[PDB]
Order: sequence, then C-alpha cells, then structure tokens
Amino acid sequence: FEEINDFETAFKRLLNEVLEFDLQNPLKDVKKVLCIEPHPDDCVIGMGGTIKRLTDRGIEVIYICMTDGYMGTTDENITGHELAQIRRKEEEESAKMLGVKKIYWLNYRDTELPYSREVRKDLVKIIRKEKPDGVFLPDPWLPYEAHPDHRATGFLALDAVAFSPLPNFSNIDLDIGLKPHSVSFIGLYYTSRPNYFVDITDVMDLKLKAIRAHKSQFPDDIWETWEPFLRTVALYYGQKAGVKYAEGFRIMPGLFYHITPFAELI
Amino acid sequence: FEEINDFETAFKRLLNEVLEFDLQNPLKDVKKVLCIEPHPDDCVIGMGGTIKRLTDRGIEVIYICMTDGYMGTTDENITGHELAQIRRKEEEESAKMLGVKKIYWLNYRDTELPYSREVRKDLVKIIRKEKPDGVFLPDPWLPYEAHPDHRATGFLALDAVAFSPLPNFSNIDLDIGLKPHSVSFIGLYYTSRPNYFVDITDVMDLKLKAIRAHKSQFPDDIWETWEPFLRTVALYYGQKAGVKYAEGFRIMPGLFYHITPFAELI
Amino acid sequence: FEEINDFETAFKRLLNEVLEFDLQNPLKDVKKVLCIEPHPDDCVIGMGGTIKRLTDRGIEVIYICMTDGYMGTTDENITGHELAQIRRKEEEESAKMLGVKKIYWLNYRDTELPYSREVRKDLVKIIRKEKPDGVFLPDPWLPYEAHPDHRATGFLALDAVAFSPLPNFSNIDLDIGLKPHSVSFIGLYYTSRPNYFVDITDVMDLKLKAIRAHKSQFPDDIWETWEPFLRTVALYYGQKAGVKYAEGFRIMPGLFYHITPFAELI
Amino acid sequence: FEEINDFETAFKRLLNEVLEFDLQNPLKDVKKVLCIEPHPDDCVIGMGGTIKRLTDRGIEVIYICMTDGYMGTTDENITGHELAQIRRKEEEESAKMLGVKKIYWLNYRDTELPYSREVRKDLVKIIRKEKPDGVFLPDPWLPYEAHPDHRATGFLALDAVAFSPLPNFSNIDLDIGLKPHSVSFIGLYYTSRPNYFVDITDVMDLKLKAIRAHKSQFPDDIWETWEPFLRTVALYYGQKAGVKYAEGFRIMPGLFYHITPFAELI
Amino acid sequence: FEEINDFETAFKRLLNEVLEFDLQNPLKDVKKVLCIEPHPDDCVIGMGGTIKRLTDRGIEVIYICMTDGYMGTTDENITGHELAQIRRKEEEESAKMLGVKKIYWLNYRDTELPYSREVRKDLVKIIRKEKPDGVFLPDPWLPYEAHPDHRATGFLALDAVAFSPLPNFSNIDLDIGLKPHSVSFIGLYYTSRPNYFVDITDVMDLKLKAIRAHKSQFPDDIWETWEPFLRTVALYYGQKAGVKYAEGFRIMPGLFYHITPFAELI
Amino acid sequence: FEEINDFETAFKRLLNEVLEFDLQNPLKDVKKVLCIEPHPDDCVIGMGGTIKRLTDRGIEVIYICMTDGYMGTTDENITGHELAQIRRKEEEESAKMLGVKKIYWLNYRDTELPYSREVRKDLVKIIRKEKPDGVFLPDPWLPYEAHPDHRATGFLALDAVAFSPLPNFSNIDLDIGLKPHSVSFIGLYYTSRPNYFVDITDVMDLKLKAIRAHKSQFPDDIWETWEPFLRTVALYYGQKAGVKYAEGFRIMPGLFYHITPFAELI
Ligand SMILES: [Cl-]
Ligand SMILES: [Cl-]
Ligand SMILES: [Cl-]
Ligand SMILES: [Cl-]
Ligand SMILES: [Zn+2]
Ligand SMILES: [Zn+2]
Ligand SMILES: [Zn+2]
Ligand SMILES: [Zn+2]
Ligand SMILES: [Zn+2]
Ligand SMILES: [Zn+2]
Repeated sequence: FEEINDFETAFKRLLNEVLEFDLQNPLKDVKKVLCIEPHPDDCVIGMGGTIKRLTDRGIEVIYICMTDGYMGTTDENITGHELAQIRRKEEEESAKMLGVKKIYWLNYRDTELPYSREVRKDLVKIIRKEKPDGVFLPDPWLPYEAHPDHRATGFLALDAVAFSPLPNFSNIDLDIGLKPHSVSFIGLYYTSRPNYFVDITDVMDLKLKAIRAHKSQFPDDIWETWEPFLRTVALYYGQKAGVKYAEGFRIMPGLFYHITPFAELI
Repeated sequence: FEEINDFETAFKRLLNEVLEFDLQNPLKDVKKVLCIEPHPDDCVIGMGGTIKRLTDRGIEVIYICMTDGYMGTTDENITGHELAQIRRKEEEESAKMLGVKKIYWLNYRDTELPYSREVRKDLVKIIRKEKPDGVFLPDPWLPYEAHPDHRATGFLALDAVAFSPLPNFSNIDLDIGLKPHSVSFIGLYYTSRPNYFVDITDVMDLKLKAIRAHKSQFPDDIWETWEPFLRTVALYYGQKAGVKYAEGFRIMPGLFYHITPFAELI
Repeated sequence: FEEINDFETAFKRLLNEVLEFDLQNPLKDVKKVLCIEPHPDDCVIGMGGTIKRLTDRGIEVIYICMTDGYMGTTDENITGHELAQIRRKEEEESAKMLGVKKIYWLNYRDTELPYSREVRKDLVKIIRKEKPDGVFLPDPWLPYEAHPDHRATGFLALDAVAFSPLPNFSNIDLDIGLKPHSVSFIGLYYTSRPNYFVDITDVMDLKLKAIRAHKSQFPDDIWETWEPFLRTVALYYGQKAGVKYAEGFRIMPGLFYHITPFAELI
Repeated sequence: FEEINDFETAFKRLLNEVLEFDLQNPLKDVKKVLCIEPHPDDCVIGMGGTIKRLTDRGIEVIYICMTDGYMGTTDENITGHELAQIRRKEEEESAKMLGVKKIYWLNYRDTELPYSREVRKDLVKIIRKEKPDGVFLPDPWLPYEAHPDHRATGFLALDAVAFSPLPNFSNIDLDIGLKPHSVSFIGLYYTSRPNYFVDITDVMDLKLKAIRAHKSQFPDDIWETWEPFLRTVALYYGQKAGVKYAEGFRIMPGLFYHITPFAELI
Repeated sequence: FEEINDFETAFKRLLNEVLEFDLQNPLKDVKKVLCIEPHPDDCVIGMGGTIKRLTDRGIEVIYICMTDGYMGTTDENITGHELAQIRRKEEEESAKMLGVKKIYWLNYRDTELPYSREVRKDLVKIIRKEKPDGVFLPDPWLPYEAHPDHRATGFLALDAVAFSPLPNFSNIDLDIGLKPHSVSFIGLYYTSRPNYFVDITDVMDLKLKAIRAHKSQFPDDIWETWEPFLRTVALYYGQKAGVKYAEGFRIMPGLFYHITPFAELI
Repeated sequence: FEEINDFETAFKRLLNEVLEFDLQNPLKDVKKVLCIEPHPDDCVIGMGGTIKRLTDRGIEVIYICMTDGYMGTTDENITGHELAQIRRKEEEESAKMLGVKKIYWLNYRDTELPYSREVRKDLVKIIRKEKPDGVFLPDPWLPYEAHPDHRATGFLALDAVAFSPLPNFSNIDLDIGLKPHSVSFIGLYYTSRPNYFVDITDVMDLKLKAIRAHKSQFPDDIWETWEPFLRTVALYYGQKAGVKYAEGFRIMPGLFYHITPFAELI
C-alpha cells in the first residue's frame, strides 16, 4: 500500500479490498438483530417498515427499550406509573403487528436515562446473551436533537457494541457463562446522513397502524400533525432512494466510528 | 397527505399548513420572554440589542443566570466569593440599562454547572411560575464552544422548555400550585445557523455600554480585543440580514428539535 | 472599528491586526508542549511523525495519558491489570523511538474516564507544574467518534487550558506554590477540519515502527487492516497539504473557542 | 453561668431555663405536622395510632412519601409500574382511615432514593409551602437498619428541617415567593432510643386495619408474621410507658442534633 | 397475639414460634455460601478458620471480592496494576489452602468502591446465578471502621441479599433466565456484637498460614504486629464462647434488619 | 503470643508491648499538626483552648477548612457570596487570637461537601505538602450529628490520613515531586467517647472571645444560648477529667480504625 500516492485510490482500496465493506447487500448473513429505542414507539416511528420487512423475510427482531415512557403525557389525570403500564401494552400490540417476538425493558425513567457505565453494562449483558448479527440504534449526531434520552441511547448503544467483545469489560458476565460477542452490522436510524435505504411504500399503511397503536401518544388532534410529518419523513428518504416512501439508515464499517477524519465521506 | 408524491411539496405543506411556521413575525403575541445566560454578561453580549428593542416595545424580559461567575478573573487578590458579589452588581447595572426588571440567580458555581435532572427542575420551576410566551437560550450545537457551562445551559434550557408542560415532571411543583406551562416561542442566540435577524444598528452603542458595565470582565486592555470582536460578530449577522449590525437567532417549530432529519433545511 | 461597513474586512482586520493570528509559523517561541492522549498509542497514531519532527528541532514533548488501556484486548487469558502493565512498557518503548522523555499517567480506567471537575483539576495541576508553551489534544468535534474516552479527553484538555490561568480555580494548587499558567498554543489532532499540516513522508516508516511497538494492540492480522488505514489517513491530510503523507491539525486563536459564530470560517 | 462548677446542674439549667425544653407536652401549640415516610405504609406502621390521635384532636397531618414502592413484591406477574399505582390507592385508603387529608409523592423509585442536594431541595420546597409546626421522620441511627431508603430519608428530613430557614439555601424558592420557615418540633419514629410515648391501646385495632389496607404488602401468609411483630413492637414501647400498646418517639431540642456529645443523655 | 400483655412473652413467642429463630445450629441445611470481602485477604482474616471448617464438612464456599487491592502498598516501585495481578495470585493460593474453589472479582478499584445501584446489581446477578443458602459479609456498623470500602461492602451485601428475591429489581437478570433467589442465612463477620461462635483452636495455624500467603500485605516486620493482633481477636471471640480461639458472627432473622427497635436485644 | 490463654493479658500486651500506645503524653515529638474543620468556627468551638495551649508550647497549627460557610445565616439581606467573604475575615481574626498562622480553604460550598475521591485527593495533597506529625478531625461517629458536612469531613480526614502514605493513591502528586507521608498522631474532637483530656479552665475566656469573633454566627440573642451550651460541654469533659473545664479527644493506634472488634474498649 506504500505504492499508493493518491487518496481516492487508497480510500477505494481500503473500503473495497481491505475492509470488504458492502452497501448493496449489508444484511446478507444476518439472522438476528436488536433494535434499541429510547422510548416505547421509537423503533416503530424510525424503522417500523424495515422491521416488518425483516420479520417477513424470517429475520428475528428483538427490541431493547431504554425507558418506561413515564413522562409522555399532558393529561393531569394520568400518573407516570399508569402511563408506563399503558405504553407497555401499546408497544406489545405495536410489536405484534410487526413481526417482533421479544422486548427487554431496562425501565430507566423517561427524561432520566443516565450516560453511565451501569447502562453500558445492562446493554452488553443483553448483546452477549442474544448474540445478534446486527444492532439498530438512533444516530446520536442527529442535528437539533434536544431529547437527552435520544442522544444518550445512541452513544450507549455504540459503546455497548464496541465493548461486548472485550472480556475485561463487565467481566462478571463471563464468570456467569455469557461469552463475549462481536456484532457484524450497525445501522443508525433517525439519521440526517443516511447512505442505505429500504422501500416501505408497500408497508407504509401497516407502519402507520403500528404507530397509531400507541394511542396514549397519538390522540386524533396530535395525529393531525404526525401523519403528515411521518409521510414527509418517508418522502425525504424516498426522494434520495428514488421511491415514494423509504427509511434511511447510516451503515459504516466499525473502524470508521473511531479516529476517522474522512468518516463523513461515506 | 397520502396524495403527495414529492418531498418539497410535503415540506412546504408541513411548514405552512400543518405547523403554521412564521419567520416574518414570530414574536407576534409574546408579552413575556426569559433569556437564559450561563454567566453574568451572556444575555447582554449575545442579544443585548434585541433585549433593548423588546423592552422599548413594552415586552417583559426576565434573565435567568445559571452561575455566579466565581472563576472569571486572573487577579490573584480577588476571591471567587468577592467576584460573585461584584458580577451581581454589574449584571444589575447592565440589566437596568436594557429594560430588564427581574433576574433569577441559580448560583451554581462557574465551571461546575451540572448536566443533571436537578438543574432541569430549577429551570422548570421558574418557567411554570413566570409562564413566559418565549424563551431565548444559547445554541448548544455552536461549533468549537469549549465552555462546558455554555453547552450545558443550551441542553438544559431545551429540556426545561420541553418538560415544563408535562404534569408528571417535577410533580411537587403542581402539588404546591404551579400549573404546567407550554412556551410558544424558542430562539437560540450565540448561533452559527441563524434564520431570523434583528437590526441593532440603532442600539449598538447602548449594547456596548451595557457590556462595558461588566468592568470585572472588561478592563481597557481586554476591551481593545472585544470591541472589535463584537463589531465583527454584528457585521457577520448584519451581512446575512442586509444591514450594518444585526443579532442572529435560530427559530424552529418545537417538533423539529426531535427526530427531524431535515431540521437543518430551515 | 465603527469605521468598517463590511464583514470580510472586519474579519481580515480582527485576525491579522487585532489577534495577530499566524498560520505560517505558529510554533515560533514554543520550547515545551504537552500531548494529551486518551489511551496509550493515541499520541503516536494521531501525531507520532510531528512529535519526532519536534524532538529533532529540540522541542520538549511530554505525554499525558488519561487512561491505563485496561480493556484493549479480545484475549480471554489477559486481565486488565496485566494489560495496563504491558501498555505502560509499550508506550515507554514507543515514546523512546520518538524523542519523548516524560509521561504522566492519570490511570483512570479505559472506558471509565469521567467528564468531571476532578479530572479538570488533575490536568490543571500538571499544566501549572510544567508551564508548557503549547498543548496538543484530540478534536472533541471529530464526527462519528464513538469512543467516550476520546470525546471526554478533548473537552477536558480545553477546559484545563482555559482554567489553568484562573487563580480561583483549584486554588489549593496556589496555596502549595504552583503558579497559574497561560498556554500560548492549542492544536487539535485527530481532526476532520485541519488548517495546519506537517509533512511526515520522511518519518512515516519510523511512525509505523513506533505504532507497531504497541504489540498488544497490533498483531500481524490486525496490522493487515491498520497499515492501509494509516497510509490512507496520511494521504487524506497529504492531498490537502500538497504532499504524499501529512498530519493535520486545527489551530485557532483562544477567543474562537467561545461564542464565535464564524469559528468554522478558519 | 461561669458560677456553675458541676455538669448535672449546668445540664439541668441548659435544658430547663436556657432552652425551655418540655418532654411532658411537646406538641402544645402544634396545628400542622408533616410525616415523612420512605415507602407507602411507613407512616401507618411506625406511628399510625399517633396520627389518628392527632387528627381526632383536629391537628392537620400531611404525608410526604419519598418513593413509589416499585420493588415491594415477589410476584413475577406484577410490574413495578402496576405496583406503584396499587400502593398509591392503598396509601390513599390507609390515609383516609387515619385523619390524613393531603399526600405529596416525590416518586423517587424504591431502592433508588439518592442522598443528594436535589432531594433536600424537594423536601425544603414542601416545608416552606406548608409551614408545618412539627415534622416526624424515621430515626436514621436505628441500629441494623439495612434498607438504604430508610437511612437516607432520616438524614434528608433532618437536613431539610435544618435548611428550610436558611434563605441562601435553594434560593429560587424565595424568588418565586416561598418564605423561609423554622419548624418548632422534630420527632424521630422507628427509634430504639425513644424518650416520649403515646398510648395507642384505644386505636390499635384501627392502626392494624389501616396497615392491612396495604393488601399488596400483607397477604394472609405475611400477616401471620406481621400482626405478632407489630403487637410485640407496641408492647416494647408499652412496657417503657406503663401501658399495653404505645408508640415511641425521640424528641430533642434542635441544638442537640449538632456537636452535642451528651445528646445520648436525654 | 392480642392475648399477650407483656413484652418478654411476646418477644420469646415472636423469636421461637413465629420466626423459628435457631442460634444452636443455624447452618443446618446450608450446602452453598458466599463470603463477600472488600479486599483480597478479608475473607481469610475475618473468617478463614470458619471457611476451612465449612469446606471440611463439604459445604461449598464461593468468594466475591469487591476490589482489586490496587492501593495496598507503600513500595514506590510497585504500580497498582502490578499489585492487583499479585494479590489475585495471593488470594488464589490462600483460597486453595482453605477448601475454596470459586472467586468472583468485581474489580472495582481499592478506595473507589461506589455505594451505588450498579454495585448492588453486580452482587444480585451472582446471587441469582449461584443460588447460595447463606451469605457472610462484614458488619457495616463495626465501630471506628474508617475504611470506606468496608462500610460500603456491608450495606451493599445486605441490599443485594434483600433485593435478590424481588423480580422488579434488575429485571434484565430474569429476562436472560436468572430466577429470583432468597438467601436462608445471613452472618456478619468482623463484628463487635457477635451472638454465634465457631471454635478455630484446631485450625488457627492453617488460618495464619493462609493469611501469610498474602506476602504483598505481610512482610516479616508487619507480621510482628499482625500475628499478635489476630491471636488477640481470636481470644476476644474465644472468651465469649468459652474456648481459646473463636470467630464471632452476628446472625439475626431477616425481619430484624428493618424497623426493629429491639434488634440489639439478640 | 501462642503462649497466652486469656484475652485481657493479650489485650494489655498488644497495647503496651507490641503497639507501645501511650495515653499519658501522646504529643511527645509532635511539632506540626493539621486541624480539619467542616465550617469556619469548628476548630475554635471544638478545640480552641487546646489550640492556644499548643501554640504557647510552640507547636505549629494549620487549619484546613472544608467549606466556605455560604449558608450560615437567617438574614434575607446577606448573599452566600457576602457571607463567605465575612466568615473568611472572622476565621482570620479568630485564628490570630489563638496562635494559628496558615489556613487552607477548600471552598466546597456549605451543605454541599461531597464524600468523594476528589475531596480525598484535595486533603492528601495538603498532607503530603505540609508533612504534619499529627491531625485533629471531628468524630464521624458522634451520635445524633445531623450536619452532613460534619459526618463527611470525619470520614474524609481518616481516609486522607490512611491514603497519604500510599504511592499508587493520587500518583500525580508524586510525579510533581510531593513525597508520600505517614502521620504519627490522630485525635478526634467533638467526640462522645473521649479518652484524652486537656484542661482549658485557664484559657476558657480567650476561647469564648475567639468564638465570639465569628460575629456573623453569634449575635447577642444567640450567645444567650451558646455561652451556657459551651460551658456545659466543657463541664461534661471536665467531670471525666476531674477539672472545671476540659476539651475531650479520642486517640487510638492507627490499627484500631480497621477490623478491630474491641476498639470500643479503649
Ligand atoms: Cl463488573
Ligand atoms: Cl428495496
Ligand atoms: Cl437553587
Ligand atoms: Cl397518653
Ligand atoms: Zn423517543
Ligand atoms: Zn459565558
Ligand atoms: Zn484511543
Ligand atoms: Zn419502608
Ligand atoms: Zn480490607
Ligand atoms: Zn460546623
């Protein structure tokens, strides 16, 4: 590689020959994935269509939900305890409509999710137990994301995936018979720099039915705003992918999440 | 909205019809605003002109100052306790010169402002009490902002505004008779992605006199650097707005601060 | 400066006359610098070539390593305690090969570096003791940096530099006879927005030998991936600087790290 | 007082003349008290009889409950969210049976109550709003108390009472129009060093009915153990007070909670 | 129990009939116990003899060590990383000499053991996996215990035992197939209020050989002080039990660790 | 020591021969001591008399004050910043009246002193710099001490003394040329289990003048209560020592602060 005198060549060779990074079929071998959502309803809102598509193709999809959704209401007659119970039933209904069979609830309180070692260990435990091929998580670099649970979940999910294979990390996991694990695939959903698209034209009406199942979050008057907003998001991704309705994801080789100044160039 | 096949149309309709988002007069009905500053002098440096303009138009402007300014000196003869006392008198003088009548001091120590639930609750209490129509806060995504108190204040102010209307958030506030509150208007000051401008050509000399009132922060020799820097900032904003001297703000609909991949497009 | 009617003029004058900012020879008077690395091997990987060039020019280079490298292995036979010992010897060998004489080990555990006042005070102590002219640190705004130790180190280094000269900050340092200190020079390594380059075509094979000295981190099979990745990075910086192999740095005047909306413009 | 040469005399004079400390009728003027409980059911279990006696005498009793009781079950079919909802209804029933009209729920999670400034501020807010004459709280020095929520509540309640009257403590409370407040009376319940007793012979069957109202906590099989345990506690206090069934409290002058080496002598 | 009019009767019946509390053989059915030690060497120093006695009787003894022993040296030539490696080998040798076959290392750093939910979860995981009949832990109420790791370990071990059987506590443990678990037996070692004794006259020379195996901690000159100190401790316990050399333990019914004012009476 | 068959003998030998523990003159070689106080005025109130006696005997006494005294007023007209300034001047006057030359201010805020590694390191730095022979600190086991700053200071002081001599603890101190340090002498003031007394009948009126110097803390009406309280405390210690007025201290050999079940027996 000392032979090479020009960046684009080196870059092309690094990606294509050295890393063998494929953006055309990057879910080739994947049989099990984790979707990590900050609140009940985030998996379905950000990639509900893709989830349905994967379950139909007989890929096993497992949700990890970081919080209980305790705060998500303006109704003074509903306690956070009542609302958590409700949003558990709602995500159970929603997850059944897409093919999703298992949900792990971390049960950190909505608005109170720590960026801490503790939460890294909670995720690394599940990854080591379920040995998934791929993990989906919200992009922590989404510009203007003011929800701290969202930002946190992103960094934690990356940290967890990064540390799952390190046997000195959360070592009691090994001592009780969980083996360390490398994930093959990482995809960021809720991203503004997607580089992989999935047509959801055919499943858009199911996706919206699975979102609406979260009745607590979507009364008629809120739905007036959110059905348009969601169709607009699907068109934004759609236009880039040459279809009506798409879901955007950012997929990179693991190496590019660390000390890569040209990471923004894929 | 199923009717729509292209993004730009959907985008235009979302902004114009669904959200009714106005960049021509977004302060229409605003009678009271909060300006949140990390240190004494930040409201005046970032939007002192706009504050004067608002008070002249008979709009009530209330400062929330996050810290005491304990660290802001190189003089070995001044203790942090002395400096805090001084910077309280300075901001009191400065605030009088602009039309500003109330300041809340959180009194967290300069350089030690936590990114915590506690501080969210301190802000949400004031918002519920003062029921402001609009809130101004420093842009936390300002590139190359190395002051941790600045970054923190931005995220906290957004969190506070987002959570003020949720009755299960800091619920003791309700139990002692503070009602939940929605803010109509959010504006980010100290931003590099402004999309709303205020002419301060006419109030620039008052703005500089109100900055200079912070004598502790601005001895003659420091002022040699800072009067130029401030004129340059006002020109940068000015050029974009077609005037000599402007203050820039980023204003978006509340919806766009959460899971909006096209947020950077306004 | 009231005279000026256009931004670009004011900008040019602010940079050239007021701030005297020089990008052609910014290491004029620099005799002593600190290189702050999150892990053992980060100084060598991010600016090993530049460090050699500085040593040869008789500039004193001191490493501060934030963590012990406890987690950096997939081998189930190596404890984090064994690995820390090993990576100490490796960085000692690597530091010998470049001209580096002194290493401070903070010994926070890999993956567990706090963003806290405590760690700010640990750095400020070293800066006040060594009174360095310049500090190098990894760019905390590097896009897609998922390693929390990296993000943390960047913000802490800037905080430390900013607070070293404040006598009310960590005041016990003064009480035991460490004087406050201003550093002249700040340079961000591992950056995607570099604006200063150093030719390392001549030292590239030494740099790779000094990286390979970290045997724990770079077995044959991993080096198949990392020798290409590093040549590609050096070309990326190289293309921008018009040479084969360069190391990129971002250098700005201290003022631009605070409330500067045109900071992105240098 | 320089006249005095013997401790017992000075001690007697300090208590009787200087402090005017009365153990015979120490609730003389009290019209409003707060009972602070770590979990739902702690007020009723530790002093349910005394509460009834006070409400019958037309004294206003307000509960502050620190936690939600999320963890208090071995039943794998009940979520912490369900159980919190349930224990809210149970304490509402229980509190109605005794004369208690108002409950504030802090809603910190069972087993997760922090010993933090935040929680001190939550209590000081309620004290300043309700201006109670007296506060009851569990004795933090109860030997062999392994429940961390119990230990925590005790220290926090004392801290809160101590800091309620300090206008520089949680100063935003004052800024929104809560005046500082001194409590006249402090009583520790769940104590092993009681020095004031209340006959509950006449209300013991109501106390047990109000405990049993917490059905979640007291199934038939658990009640086999807890009816005896509670009768035994009431006899232990009873024997000391010369009655069948009593509730023990430790009452001291505020001064004795700080730097008093003979505090254990009342 | 309404029948009873005097405490001593009720107390006797509570202990003997209701709780069936046995101080003659409280290890009756115990096949597996956990010994929790703050540092390498604490299990052997506090109850090494008892451990030997248990392994000879074919009872399975598992150590949980909370910290790595990083700080335990005055030798400036030994890093904390070197010392941890050493103290791992030492406790492995020591544990072999007593019958002990499993050690779990939490690897929190010596002097830095947090009193946190995280550490509770680490212990509860091991308890649920190993389903021990009994747990030994240092008495957190030991007067004049200044080592914060000691105090912490005590409270944490009690918390862990208390919370192991609650399915809503660390619920991910259940989701990955660890069942909740109740411990039958709790014994506090390093206690000044022991109420159960074990003769170690016959195993005292093995106990001292197993202590001495921690060479790092016990050079000749330190052993001059510690062999006497240990013989003195064994006599103190011995005198109370009517033997030369004993190890003291405090054993109570689980009920007495919560809201029991007469707990100090057994 | 195998020879010995009885505890009291072993105990006597351990104390007298092995540990050489002297309660008759335990300040033999002491030339320099630290007095650690949680608030300004705690050294003077707890051992002001003893301090004068030590100064007169030409022993160097250095105050470490943990907090700034920010909260200590009921006056709504005084800010915590004003009060800290004032209490600095007051402790400077008070310290002059006794022979005290040097005060280190940690400047943690009153009511907000952390029990953290950070604060341990702040104390260990001062101890290593001043190499004192002895340290005085408030007894953290003082029954009914409700002030969290007091409890915290005690544990921190002991931790600091324990860890000062460990070169792997706060190792950057060594890297900047502070040597590790063992203190010879530890004495607990504000204790209810004193075992060493100092006659202060001769200095009692100076002690009261040095307390009264803290005017902020002691207006006429408060002094009506505090002059009696202090005379009573001095008599309590006095009676035990067979004098009118004494100051009590608890002194033990360093070994007894760790795993010593008979520590209560001296
Ligand atoms: Cl662990
Ligand atoms: Cl497709
Ligand atoms: Cl506050
Ligand atoms: Cl009565
Ligand atoms: Zn969400
Ligand atoms: Zn600022
Ligand atoms: Zn690194
Ligand atoms: Zn309870
Ligand atoms: Zn230990
Ligand atoms: Zn005090």
